[PDB]
Amino acid sequence: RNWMIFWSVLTVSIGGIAYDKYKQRQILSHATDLVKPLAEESMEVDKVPRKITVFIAPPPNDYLESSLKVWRRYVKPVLYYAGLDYELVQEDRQGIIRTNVANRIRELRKEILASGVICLGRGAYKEYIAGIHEGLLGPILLVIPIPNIPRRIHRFYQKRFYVEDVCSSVVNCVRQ
Amino acid sequence: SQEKLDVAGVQFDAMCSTFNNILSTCLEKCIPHEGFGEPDLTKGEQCCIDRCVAKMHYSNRLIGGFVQTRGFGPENQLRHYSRF
Amino acid sequence: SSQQKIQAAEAELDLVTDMFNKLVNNCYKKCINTSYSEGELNKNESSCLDRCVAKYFETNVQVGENMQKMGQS
Amino acid sequence: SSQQKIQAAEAELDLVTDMFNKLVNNCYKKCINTSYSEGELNKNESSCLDRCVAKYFETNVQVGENMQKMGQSF
Amino acid sequence: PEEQGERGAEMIMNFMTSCPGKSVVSGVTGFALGGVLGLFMASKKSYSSAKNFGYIGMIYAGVECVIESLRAKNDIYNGVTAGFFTGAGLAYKAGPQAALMGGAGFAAFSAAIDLYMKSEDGRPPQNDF
Amino acid sequence: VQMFKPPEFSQFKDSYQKDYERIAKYTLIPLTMVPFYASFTGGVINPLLDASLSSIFLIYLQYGFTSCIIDYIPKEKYPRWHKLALYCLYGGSMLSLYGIYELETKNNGFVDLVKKLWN
Amino acid sequence: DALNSKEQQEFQKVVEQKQMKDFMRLYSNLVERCFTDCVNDFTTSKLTNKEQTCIMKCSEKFLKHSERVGQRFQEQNAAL
Amino acid sequence: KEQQEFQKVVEQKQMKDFMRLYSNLVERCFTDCVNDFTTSKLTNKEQTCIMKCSEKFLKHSERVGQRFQEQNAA
Amino acid sequence: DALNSKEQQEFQKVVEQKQMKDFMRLYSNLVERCFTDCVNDFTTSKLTNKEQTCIMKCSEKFLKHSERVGQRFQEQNAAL
Amino acid sequence: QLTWYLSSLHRISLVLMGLGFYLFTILFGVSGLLGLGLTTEKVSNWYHQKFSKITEWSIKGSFAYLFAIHYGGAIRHLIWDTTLKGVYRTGYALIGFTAVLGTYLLTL
Repeated sequence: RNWMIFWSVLTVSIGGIAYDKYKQRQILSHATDLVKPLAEESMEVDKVPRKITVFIAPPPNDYLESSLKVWRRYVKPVLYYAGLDYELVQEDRQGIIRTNVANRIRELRKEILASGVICLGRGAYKEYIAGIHEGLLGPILLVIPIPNIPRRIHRFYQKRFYVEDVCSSVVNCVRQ
Repeated sequence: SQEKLDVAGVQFDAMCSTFNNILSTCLEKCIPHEGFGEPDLTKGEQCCIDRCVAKMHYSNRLIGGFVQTRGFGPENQLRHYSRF
Repeated sequence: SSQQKIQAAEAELDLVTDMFNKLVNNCYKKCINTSYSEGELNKNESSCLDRCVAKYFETNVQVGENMQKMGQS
Repeated sequence: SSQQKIQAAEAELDLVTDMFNKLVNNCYKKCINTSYSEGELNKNESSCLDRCVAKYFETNVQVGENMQKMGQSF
Repeated sequence: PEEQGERGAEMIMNFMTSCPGKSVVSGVTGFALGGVLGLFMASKKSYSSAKNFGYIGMIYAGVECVIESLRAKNDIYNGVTAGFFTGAGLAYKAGPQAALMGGAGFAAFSAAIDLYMKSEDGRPPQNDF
Repeated sequence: VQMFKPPEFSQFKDSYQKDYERIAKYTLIPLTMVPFYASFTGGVINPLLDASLSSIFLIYLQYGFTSCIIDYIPKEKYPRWHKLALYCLYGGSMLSLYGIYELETKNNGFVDLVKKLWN
Repeated sequence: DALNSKEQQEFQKVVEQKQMKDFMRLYSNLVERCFTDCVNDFTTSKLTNKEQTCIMKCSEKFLKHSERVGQRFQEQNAAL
Repeated sequence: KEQQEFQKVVEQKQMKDFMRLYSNLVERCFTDCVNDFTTSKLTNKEQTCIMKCSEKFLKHSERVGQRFQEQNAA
Repeated sequence: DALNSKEQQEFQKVVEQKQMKDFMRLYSNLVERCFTDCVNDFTTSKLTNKEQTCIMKCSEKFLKHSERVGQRFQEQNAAL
Repeated sequence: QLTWYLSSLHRISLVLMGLGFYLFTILFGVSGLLGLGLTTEKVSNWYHQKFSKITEWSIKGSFAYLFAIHYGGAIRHLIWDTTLKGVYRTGYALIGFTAVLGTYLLTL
């Protein structure tokens, strides 16, 4: 019974892992559902496609690679299909997203006085709305997916609802 | 002497075209198109490049001997140059 | 002289020209499909070409730096 | 002028030369079996080469008409 | 005056590269690593462990460098025969079936090591997803 | 009255030389038909088969030479030349492995050498 | 490269000559491309209408492709 | 009048195209049947294959030149 | 070729000119080969780390291959 | 007895084919550590030039007859898979198979 229950708990753990990764692969069917509006004629020289700026902030006190994982593996096929020429503004310190968008608005204001957006993370959306309120008021579409010790394993097993949430939000952003 | 100079020039061009053909063909044949494990090419690629340039230089000598037997030249092959 | 300057400019011109020819051929081979289904330039390929010319220019710059690391040109 | 007429006389042979070279290469790609068994072409290959050069000239005139169609005359 | 010097430089490049060097450098490397592991083994024992690991390293790198000088290639199916003949030539002194099983186990181990070191330089894919 | 054995050779006592010699024989029997089959139809043969055939031939010949040298020059009696001739067998085996490797790459194979000597 | 300001005009003349020579080269390369890509059948001496349409699709796709890559080339070489 | 330097550049282009044709011949006839590089010297089979390829490409080039001439004259 | 004299000095300069042309052609073919092999990820618009390691390895392996074929071509033309 | 005959023939065929194989291999072995450069073409040319026809035919007949003794080694493997009527049958089949195989190898 020892080896029996050993291989039993081993095969139910590996079965849960394979079921989660199989469901993550299954959401690529709805990625293919987003490949269906891709096949549209762009013009030769004039049309440069719709740019979706994406602001990247790391999770607090750990590295950027977790937010880059949730960026790449889930969001980047969706923006690579349907031909949306994105751009990535990532930070390692704090405030770089904010000063980037504020310097963009400030440069637009300085140039005019010379004569969608998907930010990942609660910190990135905080710094982005601070950069908006600094650029518009100060001197000279939004989509918020949320990246995240046995709680890590509980999140790692309850993963299909999370990738369903992220993929459904970003297909709502692309299709609409 | 200009005539001996560009005779040597077209002879060096005939050497250079053959050398570039050997280089491109032994590049294509056994340097792997998939991936490179390291710079400073390994033992197998060194041995294959040696055997490729040996086979290729002998084949160039054999074909350059054979097309003179079969009379291949610019006058016998390039028929389209006779219009001009 | 004028003829020397014209030939020195013409070398740059046809260098850029053969770079453009190899660029067109490679970025046609890369993701523009050979199975011609519809007579359009697709929305996927219109960004493929942007990223392909950008990556080819970064490739030419990187190899031009790696030649100049060693003692050559 | 002299450079104009020599450029036209150069182009009128450069076109036919490159057409001959691409004709030889593509018709050797399409028809000739890579497994060599004899040094002479078969009766199938000798006909498919004639069909190859005929289809090549048809592709040339169709591509000329299509580039005159949507491309401007300049 | 310099002909013998440049010939000696070329000969030491050939002896360090073209498989005589491949055989003996990994042999003394396995000998030193077996002498290192003999500290844990004794905790004649260290000598036998150093002899065994020097044998393993020398015959693996020698059979690899002689298969790769053959066959004109640089791919896998190399290590699965190099480690196979290494396991055979090492556990040859006891049993034909034991030599076959030792060669098969060492071939699977060398194949796993080469699949770990090789599945990072394979090909940059069409998507980093 | 008996079906005794295949005629046994002077196998080394501690080593498993009999079983490995049997293995080399039984895998050398069908492998020699392959140059005979591929040479009857045409001139086609490929290396890494001539190399493996000559290497298995070398291992089998080394086993045969060790069996005849143990059969004829004893270990208990006259052992001074015996170790030297065993070392000359191993030196000949190593020089012949290098000859096989130089015959596969810089030349066209041992079976090609046999055919050019028969022609 | 950098030369006299009076000699820019003959420079533009030889630029025009290089442009028309490269245009004829592009024409021949397009003929080679959709001879290679779309004419695999060799039973007749005339073109099938399916292979006709393809030579239509190759001509339009490669010429729009070449103009898009030429525009991106001018865009990328504007920086460097 | 200007046709002597024109025929000089025709002869130069002829020599360059002849060298390019010879190099393409050697490239195709090598690359088709030398696909095993274990040995360092050509076998009998690959040497007969290379001679067959060069003969086939020579008469194929002559056939293509003849059909190209008759469809350029028309 | 065989007859060398006081006139070979200009011949070596012409050989240097042709070697510069051939190295430019070889560099263009090097860029084409290293782009064709493993620069095949087209999601982003800049070279990732794997493609940078690819381009370094392909460039150095190509130059080692070129010098190997050059010296072996010299050793094969010397024997004859 | 037949067993002494076949064992002695196996031994002499093994040792003579061993000298032939070892000599033809180490002829190319000693050419590689040195700078001798002995091809198959050079050795075959020297062997066809310095040797006459009848000595070449005797060498070929000897080697082709003794290779059938090692296919008799395959026959003694066939008895090794499992009586006087057995071993005399294997000896007679050995000598008949040896004769017809030597004829077939001389025809090549």
